[PDB]
Amino acid sequence: MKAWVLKRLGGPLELVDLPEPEAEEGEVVLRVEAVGLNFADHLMRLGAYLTRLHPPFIPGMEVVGVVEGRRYAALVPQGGLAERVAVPKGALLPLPEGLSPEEAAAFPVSFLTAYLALKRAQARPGEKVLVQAAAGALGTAAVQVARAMGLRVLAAASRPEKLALPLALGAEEAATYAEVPERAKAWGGLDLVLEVRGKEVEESLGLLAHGGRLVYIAPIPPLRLMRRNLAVLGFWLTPLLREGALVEEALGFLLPRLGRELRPVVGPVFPFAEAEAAFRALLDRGHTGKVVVRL
Repeated sequence: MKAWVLKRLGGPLELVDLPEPEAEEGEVVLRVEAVGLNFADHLMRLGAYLTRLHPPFIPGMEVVGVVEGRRYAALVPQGGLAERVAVPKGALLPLPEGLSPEEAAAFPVSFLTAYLALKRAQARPGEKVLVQAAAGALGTAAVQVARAMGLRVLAAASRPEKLALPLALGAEEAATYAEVPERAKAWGGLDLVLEVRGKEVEESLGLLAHGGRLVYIAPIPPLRLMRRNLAVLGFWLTPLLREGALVEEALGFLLPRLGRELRPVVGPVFPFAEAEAAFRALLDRGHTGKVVVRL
């Protein structure tokens, strides 16, 4: 089969022929239709991610494909950018009839991240939440999920031209980063902040109201947190996938809404042949939505 392999960290990808995947006991081989790319994939190629994969390896962790006539979505540790991938039956995610392969590929990581992040910060109906990079994959997903949870959303992005989408998705207000401080004050401070910028985190903390919580998805002075009983929660999706209880709960909330009130935003779609281009699109702040590779 054809597949993209990264032989060296920081190196280029290579289109190669590889042996067909062999499904071990409990696994199925799904023929890939689409692959959703994540910034995490970019960091893994540089060896700068929480998980350190040793080359050579096939990039791609968010896959959508067919198994015996039925389409499923799945999170794999690697092997995405290939014609076929072996996947544990238990990781298979059933999709609603009619969901396109592209929209399905933009769902797993973003929506699970948004929901589990808010769920962990104990977001309650009516609470005020700031969503950054609100026109991106995670952002658009965050706005929709927060809305479904009954939260009041303040979306922020870098350029005015990126604000229409988040506003359309349900945000109460959308603002450029420069104006967030004044909006937070106008809102009486925020209850939650989904931090993806990571730079001046101390500034994000200043936007929080008493009891506020920042989810970290430039050190933090432990004293600014006391005055207002603030909390900073570090977040990393991968380890959470191993917790059946959490997952089941999240899927019990997300799945019945997939294709209905929750509609993953597909961004640039690249053909299999343009894998390198798709990876660069992950770096183009200008793109909106999820970067997807279609086979």
